[PDB]
Amino acid sequence: MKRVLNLGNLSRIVEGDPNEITDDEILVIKDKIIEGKIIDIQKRVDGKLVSLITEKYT
Amino acid sequence: MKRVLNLGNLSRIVEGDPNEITDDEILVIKDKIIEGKIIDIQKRVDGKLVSLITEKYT
Amino acid sequence: WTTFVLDNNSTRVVEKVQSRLHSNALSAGFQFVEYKAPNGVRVRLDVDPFY
Amino acid sequence: YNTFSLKLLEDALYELSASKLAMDDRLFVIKTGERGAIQFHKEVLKTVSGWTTFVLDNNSTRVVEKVQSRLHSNALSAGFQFVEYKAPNGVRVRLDVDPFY
Amino acid sequence: YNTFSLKLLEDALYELSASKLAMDDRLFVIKTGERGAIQFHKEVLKTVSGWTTFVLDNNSTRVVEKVQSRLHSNALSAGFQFVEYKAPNGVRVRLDVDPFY
Amino acid sequence: MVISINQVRQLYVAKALKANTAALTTAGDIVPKADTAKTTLYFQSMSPAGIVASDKINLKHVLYAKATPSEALAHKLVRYSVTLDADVSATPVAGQNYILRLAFRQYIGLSEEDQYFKYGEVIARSGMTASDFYKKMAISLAKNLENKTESTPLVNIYLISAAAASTDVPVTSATKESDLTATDYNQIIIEETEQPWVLGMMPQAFIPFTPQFLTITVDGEDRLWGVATVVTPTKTVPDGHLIADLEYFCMGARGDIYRGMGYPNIIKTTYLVDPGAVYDVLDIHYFYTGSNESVQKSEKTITLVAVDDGSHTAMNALIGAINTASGLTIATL
Repeated sequence: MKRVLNLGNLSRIVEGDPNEITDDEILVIKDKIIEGKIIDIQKRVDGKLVSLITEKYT
Repeated sequence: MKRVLNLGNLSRIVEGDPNEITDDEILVIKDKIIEGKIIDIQKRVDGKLVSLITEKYT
Repeated sequence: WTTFVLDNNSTRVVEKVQSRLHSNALSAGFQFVEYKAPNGVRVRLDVDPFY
Repeated sequence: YNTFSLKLLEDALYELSASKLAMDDRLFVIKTGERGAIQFHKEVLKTVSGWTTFVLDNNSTRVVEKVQSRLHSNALSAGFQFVEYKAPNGVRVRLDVDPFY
Repeated sequence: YNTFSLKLLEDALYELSASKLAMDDRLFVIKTGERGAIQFHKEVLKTVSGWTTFVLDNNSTRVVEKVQSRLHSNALSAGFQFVEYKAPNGVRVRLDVDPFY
Repeated sequence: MVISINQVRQLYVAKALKANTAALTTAGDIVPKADTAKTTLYFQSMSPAGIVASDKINLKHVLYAKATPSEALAHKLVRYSVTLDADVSATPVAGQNYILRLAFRQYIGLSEEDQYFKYGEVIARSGMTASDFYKKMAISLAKNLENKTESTPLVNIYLISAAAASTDVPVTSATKESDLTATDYNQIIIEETEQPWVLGMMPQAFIPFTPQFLTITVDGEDRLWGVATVVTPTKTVPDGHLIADLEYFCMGARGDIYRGMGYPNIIKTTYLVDPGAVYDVLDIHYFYTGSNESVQKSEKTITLVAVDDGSHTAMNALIGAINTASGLTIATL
């Protein structure tokens, strides 16, 4: 049960502007409707932000 | 833009078995079919291991 | 400054105190009163009550 | 050049050094102006920001420092500058900011 | 090989060591060029990236160190190279760069 | 152009053809002379200083006699066709810096260790196109390779429009994206350029190059964006400069070896090769063997160079002459 990643790459998990995060940072987005949920986790792929979580379908 | 959690609470973001995930640690389920993507972020509440990502439909 | 990690060991923003309620007594608090910018441009601050 | 990077001069310096210099003698003392010294700092930083296999503690970098003040008992500074780089195989980089530039 | 894997090399050297060498006498020097040293550095780097249990701090590694300059008081240098890998049961791996390569 | 000799080499410029020793009026007139009983061959040439003959050739001791055309000596210039890898990405990346590297192999010094690298950098942008990227890349190379301050010419760089597909669009250090008005640019050609030349001091040489690329992060992995490919050449350096040095060299066997040593006290040699021409060459290898013990061969060469009007008339006439006088057969080119 090892950490998913090291701390130098977990340290860069931040909260705030989608425009100001570099390629080295992971972006979190706290859901505003619910009080303790998450709505998306993003990191820059090619200058664009993309969700790390796989999209689900029926 | 600032860090989302103190590194103490980020060092407890782990990769393992859902049956061994207690509280004071968050779980990440990596995806197999896709390399970098993630499946779900999970956090135990009352013995059950619930997700922090809000379900999104069409 | 996500690159660097700020540790109390060098900042002492959570200091140890000689208290009476405990053997490991802590005191918190810090202030940024200064900033060093590239190429010598160092901004001290002065607080004057006239302001 | 029109857009400057550290990848760029790191490659240039090394290819020259591999072809022409020996490992011990690959030190390069660049001469430039303050406005390139800051460009250097920026790019060296942008390069170090990708070193996630390392955590840069302030106890060794001292980017933040403890200073005396009457406003507080733990009064803190902040600020750093990158003035060197060490590419592999002995390639070093050092600066000499000359006002003539 | 097409893509150098230190995982492949680590197994090969140990399996050979277990079958053929004592605990000592397991220093595996490697003669190669300068670019192989780069490949070695990269792969050693990528493996210590999976050591999520361990935390690489600059206070011991010194990838970013303090240098004296005249542009800033907290002037910083940067850079490092991975030259050796020490594997289970005394299976060392050292590099010997030869210009002949 | 110092060369290797099989114990001697000698050159005669066949400017004209006269058919008689009497008609040798002006320099460069040459006549092949062989008796009816075809046992010897030589050439009566008119020198700047009078008639002169060449060593006699025993038609029994001739090894090979062959004519080489002008195009055989025309160095085709190596030209690459660098494009970006449709595998990595058929288009540029939004925020990546593409740094193309041209490592030059034989720079000032002779050795392959005398290396020299020139770069072309282009930081891509969202919405950037491939044509627009080739545009900027070629312009960067121009500023670095086709500049005016460079000590020596290094390469020529061009652009090709898919509509044209054969026409190469020059891109010099003066060019600018306003002058390059197209949207279907496919590639960047990088061609080899002719180096300078001096008679007897700077032989006709070249400096070759290979294009190398640096690695970009395309998704999360360092990868190379370009594929360098060699396409058929279309430019050729003509023979005029080689023959001239050949004459500057091979005339020191028939004459003065102190070409210029002793500046006031020297003997100037007038030459008949104009480096602004294209000559077809003809070489005959032969030897002399002695008597009863001196059987060791003395292989020798007599070369004749004639200007090509485009169809090899001077040489073909010269060939017919030597073949009808010597019984030889030298395969008119």
